[PDB]
Amino acid sequence: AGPEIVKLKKILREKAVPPGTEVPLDVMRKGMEKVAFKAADDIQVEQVTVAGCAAEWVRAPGCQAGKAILYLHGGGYVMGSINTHRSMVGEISRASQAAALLLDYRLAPEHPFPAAVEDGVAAYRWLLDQGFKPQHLSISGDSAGGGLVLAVLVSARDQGLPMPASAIPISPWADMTCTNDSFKTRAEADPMPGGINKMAARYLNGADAKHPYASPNFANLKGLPPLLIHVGRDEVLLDDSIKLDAKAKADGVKSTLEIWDDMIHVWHAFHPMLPEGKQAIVRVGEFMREQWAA
Repeated sequence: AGPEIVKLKKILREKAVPPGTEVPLDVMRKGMEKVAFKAADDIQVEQVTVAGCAAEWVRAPGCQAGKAILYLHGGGYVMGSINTHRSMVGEISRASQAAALLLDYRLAPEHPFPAAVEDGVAAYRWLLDQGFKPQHLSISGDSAGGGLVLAVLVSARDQGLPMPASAIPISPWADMTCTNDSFKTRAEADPMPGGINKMAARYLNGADAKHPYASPNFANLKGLPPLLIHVGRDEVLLDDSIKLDAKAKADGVKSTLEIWDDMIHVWHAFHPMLPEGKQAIVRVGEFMREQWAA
């Protein structure tokens, strides 16, 4: 275990609010903004509006003409923003040599399920309409956002939309039931959750937690593009990625599950201090480029 992940796990354990104190949503949202990493000075950003949502084109240097990534941020379907993800998305854009469309999709509880999925699908549609070819496209996201990558793909497929060249969910939350064994077995190692149940409750607002667009681990994934699934060994969401990979394989989809030793939830986000975060970002990008060369 690198000295950085040890130092980071310690820092995160010190920061965390104790088991089952209830942090108000607006407090959680402000907290996340306030501690957001600043994107590198060479990331260029352009504000756009897409599907009635704020968005930024986020462009590292080296980006190729005609390529784009639809990026779906994490935050449990209740928090997160363009601002909280711009740093990490800039790096992914760097690694992939493609611009990213970073979407401020609708959040719960103000906009419950399925609003987020409507927004991702419509953004994908908007990309297609702008003239990006599906083979020049990828979709990626982290956490809630990683589940939403999959939900958008299934929904788009159902609506006759063509599939992109790849999708890359990062530590996806693909099952709203939160019944997976790893919530028990990986809980001590995972410094990043009745908290997550409140998030599901707020997003679902009474909807079936097994609805395929909420919980794509229960979805028919037949026809989906090649997948890279990144997940940390030390996270409560491990089984989400493992079962996602199973479902994908069974449904005929090319899937690559990478379980990173010692890593925590969306460890990519800590790329400034974590060499493994930088490495996993580079890997994300190489895979997008592999699939665009195919």
